[PDB]
Amino acid sequence: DTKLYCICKTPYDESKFYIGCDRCQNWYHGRCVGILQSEAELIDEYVCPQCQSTEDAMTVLTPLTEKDYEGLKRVLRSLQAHKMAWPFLEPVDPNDAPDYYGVIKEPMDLATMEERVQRRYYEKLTEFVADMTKIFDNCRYYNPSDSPFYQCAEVLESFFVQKLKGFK
Amino acid sequence: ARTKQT
Ligand SMILES: [Zn+2]
Ligand SMILES: [Zn+2]
Repeated sequence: DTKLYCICKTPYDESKFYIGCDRCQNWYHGRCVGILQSEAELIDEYVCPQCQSTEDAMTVLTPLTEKDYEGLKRVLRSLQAHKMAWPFLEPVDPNDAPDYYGVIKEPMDLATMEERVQRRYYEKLTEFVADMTKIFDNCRYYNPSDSPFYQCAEVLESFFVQKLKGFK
Repeated sequence: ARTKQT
């Protein structure tokens, strides 16, 4: 066996403890991935750090499932019911915001997103996140940093990020 | 979990 195992890329050492990753099927020194031999006994399926990292990054790129869509609706609704969401519920009315459409080239609001969710417009979570981010970026671009509108965007985006944790 | 021991 001339294969270089683990993240450290070294030949197999029969005297050292290794744990196998069920995702990539490579073998890792327990110490290099933070797993103790006694600890391995209590582990069922094992996924190494690099594979876990890839899976985490993958979440926003994979196809949205019907279960994912039920989740998107849940997230949207929690945002719509949030106290700081009132400025983003519907498209901005020109009469309420001077030259808004002359400043904002790509408007977005929660009602438009709800419609997109309804017609399954999003194919990846990254697209949903992009529209939501657009709402907050548009607000912070149009409104001054000391206006409550700007602050509502800061609050809601922080709330949104937490809401998305462990989504898929 | 699958492992290799000394
Ligand atoms: Zn190693
Ligand atoms: Zn792996």
